[PDB]
Amino acid sequence: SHCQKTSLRVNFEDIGWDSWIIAPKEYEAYECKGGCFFPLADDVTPTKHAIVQTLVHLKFPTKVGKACCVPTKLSPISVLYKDDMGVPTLKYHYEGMSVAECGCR
Amino acid sequence: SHCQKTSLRVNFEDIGWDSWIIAPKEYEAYECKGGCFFPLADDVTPTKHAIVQTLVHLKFPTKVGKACCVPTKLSPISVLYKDDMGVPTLKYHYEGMSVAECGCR
Amino acid sequence: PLVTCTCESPHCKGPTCRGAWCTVVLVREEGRHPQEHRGCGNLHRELCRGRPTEFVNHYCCDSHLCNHNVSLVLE
Amino acid sequence: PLVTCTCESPHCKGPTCRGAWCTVVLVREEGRHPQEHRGCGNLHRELCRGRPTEFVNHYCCDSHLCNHNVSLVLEAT
Amino acid sequence: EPPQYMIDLYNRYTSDTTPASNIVRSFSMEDAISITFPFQKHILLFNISIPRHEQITRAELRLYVSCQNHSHDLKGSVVIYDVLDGTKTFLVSQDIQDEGWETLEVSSAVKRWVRSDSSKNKLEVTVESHRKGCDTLDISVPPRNLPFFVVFSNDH
Amino acid sequence: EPPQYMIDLYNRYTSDKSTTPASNIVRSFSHILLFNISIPRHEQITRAELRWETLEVSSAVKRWPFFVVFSND
Ligand SMILES: *[C@@H]1O[C@H](CO)[C@@H](O)[C@H](O)[C@H]1NC(C)=O
Ligand SMILES: *[C@@H]1O[C@H](CO)[C@@H](O)[C@H](O)[C@H]1NC(C)=O
Repeated sequence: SHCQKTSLRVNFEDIGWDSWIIAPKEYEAYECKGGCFFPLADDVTPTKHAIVQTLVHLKFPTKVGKACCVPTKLSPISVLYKDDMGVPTLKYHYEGMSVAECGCR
Repeated sequence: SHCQKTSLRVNFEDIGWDSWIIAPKEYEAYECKGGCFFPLADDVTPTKHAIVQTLVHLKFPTKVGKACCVPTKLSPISVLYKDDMGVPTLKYHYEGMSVAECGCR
Repeated sequence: PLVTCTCESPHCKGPTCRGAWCTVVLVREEGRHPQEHRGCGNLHRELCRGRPTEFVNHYCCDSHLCNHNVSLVLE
Repeated sequence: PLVTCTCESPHCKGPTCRGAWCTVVLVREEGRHPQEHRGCGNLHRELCRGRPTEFVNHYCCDSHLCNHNVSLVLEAT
Repeated sequence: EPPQYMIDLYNRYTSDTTPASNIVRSFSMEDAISITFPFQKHILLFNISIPRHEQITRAELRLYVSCQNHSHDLKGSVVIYDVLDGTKTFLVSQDIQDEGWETLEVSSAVKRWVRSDSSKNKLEVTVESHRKGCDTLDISVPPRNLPFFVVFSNDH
Repeated sequence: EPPQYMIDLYNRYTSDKSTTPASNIVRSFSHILLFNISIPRHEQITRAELRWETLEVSSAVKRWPFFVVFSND
């Protein structure tokens, strides 16, 4: 129930990307679930602004909100697809596809 | 109702930091309010994982959640304080104190 | 090279915008009525290559005001 | 220089941790019941210098297992 | 349908070794013209196109040679020229030892095609057979295993 | 209570918003006498001034009533 990285398997047929993505058919792109409750853990790596807004939120929960648990580092994957013209293209490092780390921001 | 930057005034007396922070007594540290609704705007600068998780969320809203509006760039401020030993120290760039930009991650 | 597109969307500041291409996107949340947007696109061209689903229909074109009168369907 | 601290918290992975200092934190959100955590601290030393409020009591110490039996209070005042 | 070579190349990328080429594209053949006495000659037309900001590291040409009424040593040879006007330019000359696919490096021709400062996207391939284990042999031309290009490039 | 020079140096940096001083860290440590001074390990010292007049005593502070020290990471 705290900010952590959870498993999420994305099947490209569900989002309609199976038309141009050749391989893989599905892959593991994680998700960051949980809340950012004070005290914020170190592995969350909170920023100074995240600490300030959290302490202020404790006093005014209705006016100010907590920091959010979001991906703080993204890992690339290899994918084989077709571009706009239909040329089969293979990229070894398709960046921004998988969650490396979570955190509170 | 969309991801944007809002004003938030932090008074260090409210969080108990008035004991060691000498100046300023309060300052403007913004907040990122609003939701990340598809289609995600360009000024939000969404990542590839944010788009995938959003598209997956549309099919399984109860299993997967939307992207979150968080600060994507932080600006420093100048502060004069006392450290653990009590030495009055002045830092010109106290980093991570103010929100420069928001985004969906 | 930027193209002028019809701008019918809450993010629009005026009736047209300029961007790398033009987009028409039809989104339907599970609980709400579907919505249709018209505007410019600049970042993720991969969305254009996807096939329409029961939730989203993301259409793109590269002509001047090509996104003006096109209508889309879902499923 | 690393110190071993008592770890009584949901964020704990085991009964003890190692960190730059030891912490005992008593937090009360404005609407909810108060909670108390015990663990290690490494990033934000400024929290140790803060004055206790009616919402948070952030206590730190630099000795081995110094955070084990210390007691804290909260007060509206 | 993409060539099986790209799929196998993908499975080689996933299995555990830091490839030197970040981008790999596959260009199929557009049209081919057969020429008919001493040997068998074809003229192949393509449409290679690479973004200018990328730098080419390698370019391959995949052909499929065989014959009817099929030694492990039948003597064949493929010679390839870059067509300019009607003059040619020598690229490679590869000895053939058995039937199947062949990989012929033609990086310089593709580099000239991309940075087209000078005709392009056309090359003539001649095939000869020598020994008696197979009288005549040629590349598979459209009447299944059509030829295609494979360009390796980095985004530098 | 801190000296008025630390507060004056604060108002000088925030007001202009373009001073861009050479060193981001400035500390203020409180006959012949001595004071107990501690600079961080990873940071590099820039300047030291025994302070009313100014004396560049930067040579001594590298090894060993408000002396001001200028340092940076
Ligand atoms: C063939 O190449 C030309 C460039 O010479 C390009 O404009 C054209 O789009 C290519 N053919 C196709 C079908 O894309
Ligand atoms: C300064 O004094 C404190 C205690 O008064 C001591 O802990 C500290 O080590 C002294 N500074 C140095 C550099 O030793």
